[PDB]
Amino acid sequence: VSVQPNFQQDKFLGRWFSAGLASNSSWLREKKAALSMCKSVVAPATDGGLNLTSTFLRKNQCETRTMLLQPAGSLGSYSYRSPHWGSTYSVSVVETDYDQYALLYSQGSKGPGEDFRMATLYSRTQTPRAELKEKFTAFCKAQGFTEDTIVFLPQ
Ligand SMILES: CCCCC[C@H](O)/C=C/[C@H]1[C@H]2CO[C@H](C2)[C@@H]1C/C=C/CCCC(=O)O
Ligand SMILES: CCCCC[C@H](O)/C=C/[C@H]1[C@H]2CO[C@H](C2)[C@@H]1C/C=C\CCCC(=O)O
Repeated sequence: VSVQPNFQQDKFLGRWFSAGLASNSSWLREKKAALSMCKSVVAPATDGGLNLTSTFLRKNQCETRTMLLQPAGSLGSYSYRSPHWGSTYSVSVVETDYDQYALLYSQGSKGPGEDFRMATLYSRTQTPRAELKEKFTAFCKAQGFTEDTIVFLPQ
């Protein structure tokens, strides 16, 4: 449940790349071969939290999705409501140096997705260095993910 100490939301803004993940979703343990690195743009929201705008390629086009991360009452901690999945999730920035990487941890808080748990690696570049990949693997292990649940996302 750790949140980056002295979190500076303004320094967390801008362009990130979703470079790895690990989850307890059976769906991932199966459908990981199909997942690709996505760009995610982080900007402040009207409520003092964050809008996360992610893009991915389908056929000839780059689709855009936005997720509102509402502040959850300590800096670096957020909540996300998924109407499609009838669930709310806690999202925490556990660790970040702002300029190279962030380690995020998301967990179900309300609704049928309550059980859900996911670690995410954000990278400022599309090529995370080996030391960062090692950091993420170690982070995921600390969170209870086995090796075959950890996925590094190809560019
Ligand atoms: C960086 C973390 C955010 C990534 C989310 C990303 O924008 C969406 C990825 C989609 C497409 C690529 O793999 C599949 C298709 C994935 C399906 C995700 C659907 C989310 C629906 C629930 C919701 O988020 O409210
Ligand atoms: C067999 C039905 C479950 C589908 C499996 C699916 O890949 C899992 C999706 C998870 C993750 C994405 O949004 C959350 C986290 C979802 C929660 C899991 C099941 C939702 C069940 C919906 C319901 O029962 O009302």
